[PDB]
Amino acid sequence: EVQLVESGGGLVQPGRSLRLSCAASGFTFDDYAMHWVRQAPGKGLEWVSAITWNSGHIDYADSVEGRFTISRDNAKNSLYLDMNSLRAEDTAVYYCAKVSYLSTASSLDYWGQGTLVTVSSASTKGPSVFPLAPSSGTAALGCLVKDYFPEPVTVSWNSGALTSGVHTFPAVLQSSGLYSLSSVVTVPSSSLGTQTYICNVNHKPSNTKVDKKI
Amino acid sequence: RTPSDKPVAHVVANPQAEGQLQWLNDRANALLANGVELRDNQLVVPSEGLYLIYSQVLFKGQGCPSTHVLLTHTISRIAVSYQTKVNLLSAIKSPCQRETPEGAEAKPWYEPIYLGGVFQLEKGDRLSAEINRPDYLDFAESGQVYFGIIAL
Amino acid sequence: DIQMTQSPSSLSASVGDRVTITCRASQGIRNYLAWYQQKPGKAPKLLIYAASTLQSGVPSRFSGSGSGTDFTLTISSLQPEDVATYYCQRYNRAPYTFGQGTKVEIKRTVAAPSVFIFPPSDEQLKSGTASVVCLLNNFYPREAKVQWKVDNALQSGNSQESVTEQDSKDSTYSLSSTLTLSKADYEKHKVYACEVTHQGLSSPVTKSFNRGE
Repeated sequence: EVQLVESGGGLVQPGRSLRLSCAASGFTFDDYAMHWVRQAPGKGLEWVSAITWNSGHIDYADSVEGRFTISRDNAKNSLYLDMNSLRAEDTAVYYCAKVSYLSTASSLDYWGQGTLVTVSSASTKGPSVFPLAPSSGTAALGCLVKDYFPEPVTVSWNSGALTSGVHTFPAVLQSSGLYSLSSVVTVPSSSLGTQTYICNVNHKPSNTKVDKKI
Repeated sequence: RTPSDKPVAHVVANPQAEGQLQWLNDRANALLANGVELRDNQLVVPSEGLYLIYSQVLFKGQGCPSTHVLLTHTISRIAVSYQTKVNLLSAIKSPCQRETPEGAEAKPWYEPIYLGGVFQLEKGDRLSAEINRPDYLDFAESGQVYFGIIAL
Repeated sequence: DIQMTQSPSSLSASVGDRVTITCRASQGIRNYLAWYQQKPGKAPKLLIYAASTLQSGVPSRFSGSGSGTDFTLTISSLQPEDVATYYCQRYNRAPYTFGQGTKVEIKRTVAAPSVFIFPPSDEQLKSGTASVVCLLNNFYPREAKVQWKVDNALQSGNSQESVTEQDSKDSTYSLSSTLTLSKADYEKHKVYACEVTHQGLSSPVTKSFNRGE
């Protein structure tokens, strides 16, 4: 069905630049205007730009015009956003949205999952993954994900085979300027000699996967 | 901008001008040259001559309400001798026929209107492109509403 | 120009209670207004467009209304999964600006947290940093007060909370205080406890552990 797969995000030195991508599928891409909408962390939603089906008209925000450039390959069913001269205010999760009916002036009927763009002169750090192992009715265990930059990491459990009782917590920025997470699961005080748990962590910025036992 | 000494104007609507049809000259592929001027929102003729005059307007809405609203678009001549005004070109349009989808669901409707024709005009005649319901205009995209003339 | 202004900014309500969110435009927009639901971290979903038309596949407890400047999103019977932030949007006419947003949260009865403490792992100790982790789990209401003690001496300075969003089935939260000292400071101490006061608790609950069990 309708899918809007974003890519292109990541860390970037201020002043440099980035080309976000959005690959569409499940609908005749050629018949719809598209939108970019960003969302700065903790802040609300903010329209960024739009482009008609045949690329003949383009709108940007009382906030960019000169820096960003929305574009569109219909053969490849893709939407692009080239961002230039980036500052921290551009740091945000960027969504592509398919319009509801043809024109740019139509409701955003389907959104991609986002792609985060972090503007910083820092540098990526893969995370150190540690186990939160249970103590000596119901009991608890989890993965402590430590010392990473930038966001996000994603934690899965047994590669999906465990979704209930799972609590991946918001990331915390430490005095080190690095992040740390933990997800936790509550499991039967019994099914432990019989089962051993794995927390599948992805940090795409640092390009590191770490599966882990607890 | 631009060679050719034939008086011309292709003007375009102000989107950021709610509640009326305002013609902008200072944009895009908009024209206004060789003596033609845009003044009390009217195109002004610099010379006796034959002129092709055109305008297009694009109305829109979502769903249908009170049994009927009719859209119209006209080009008027107001004259330097005939200090009065007359339609050169007109057209009325009826979108959504009462329908009122009171079951549910409100769909996008769009209704464009094109006016074009050749007229003899006198120096200083003022051309006017008007609609009845400016609030039903689509201000969202480029080549959608406009008003032009050219001397032949 | 154009200001999309939704009131209120936040609201708590009871499951089953009917909820009302409003949107005022600084200039008329006919019915070119849509409502978007956004759950924590997820992509936003379209609920209503043209002020009143439910998107297909969207539960019918959701309703909208209004033309011109004042609009209203209504959830006739609030539900645990309806916990989200809702945004109105203008779509006439660019710029396609969104209201500031409205957070929606829930009733439920009080729920005491289940407290679990975790000692640092060895790979951690190997490294030179030690991290003790107190977990409060599935409590309600949101407000709790973790306390870290070492050898029954309060330890203020090296801890950090983080809280989940209101869960979409049980409507509870879960929280995690975290102690971090230099491995060296980890060893000037033997007994590590985290005390926890919540409203669903008659009295503060500690969960200690001796370093080296």
